[PDB]
Amino acid sequence: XXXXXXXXXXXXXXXXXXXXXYXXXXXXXXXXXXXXXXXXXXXXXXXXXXXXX
Amino acid sequence: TTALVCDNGSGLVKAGFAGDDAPRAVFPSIVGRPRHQGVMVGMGQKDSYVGDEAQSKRGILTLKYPIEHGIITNWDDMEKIWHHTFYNELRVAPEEHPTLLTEAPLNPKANREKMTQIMFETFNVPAMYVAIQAVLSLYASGRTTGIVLDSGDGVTHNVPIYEGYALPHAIMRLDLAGRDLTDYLM
Ligand SMILES: Nc1ncnc2c1ncn2[C@@H]1O[C@H](COP(=O)(O)OP(=O)(O)O)[C@@H](O)[C@H]1O
Repeated sequence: XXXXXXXXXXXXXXXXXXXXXYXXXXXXXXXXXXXXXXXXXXXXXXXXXXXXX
Repeated sequence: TTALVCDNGSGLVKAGFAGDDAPRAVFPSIVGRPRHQGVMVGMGQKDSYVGDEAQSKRGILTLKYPIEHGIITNWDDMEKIWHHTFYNELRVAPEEHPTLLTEAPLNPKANREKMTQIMFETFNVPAMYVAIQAVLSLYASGRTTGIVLDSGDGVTHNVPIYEGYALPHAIMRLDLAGRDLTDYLM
């Protein structure tokens, strides 16, 4: 007859229960701006190279 | 005082006072350094390693080999080796003895000049000499004439020596030593 607390809480719950949306939103969006450095791990690489040849 | 001799015939390196029957101990002249990020923070980082210490430690170390073809490749590395050998094995100070040096014959002056320069300056040492292998080989073998073949770690030799004299024209010198053979082995 209505739109109610009962239904709104249903929607709320389902929202809370839906893992796919929130996890995808955080992980996939945050996955893209991942990386910028002249790695010191690569500093190791360079140093080794210096020692290499 | 007393008199001390370094062997720098390549391979493990031999050092001992006059009149001992055999050198106190002997070291490969490997030199080696780290290969990987040092990730035990507890560890002290030492950046260069030599001798049986390295021979144990080898795996993450990687080797440099400071003598090619009997020619000593990189001086400061040698200096590291040399310093270590004195202090760690020998417990000896450069003043303490004359010191005697052991040379491939017929090879570039530079080894002479820098070796002496360093060891008189960097070490300060009463008396210095550099001597050609075959002479020692005769003295030990005790026949005043001869011809010697000794193909060590390093460059491989023919010298006839007659009693009391050199025939430097006679002499043949070859880079065929066992290391390169071994690399053929693979
Ligand atoms: N048990 C062994 N059998 C055969 N060859 C060896 C043995 N131990 C060491 N060698 C080889 O002998 C050499 C040791 O160096 P060395 O003969 O002192 O050279 P150098 O004449 O430059 O001093 C190296 O070529 C080493 O591989």
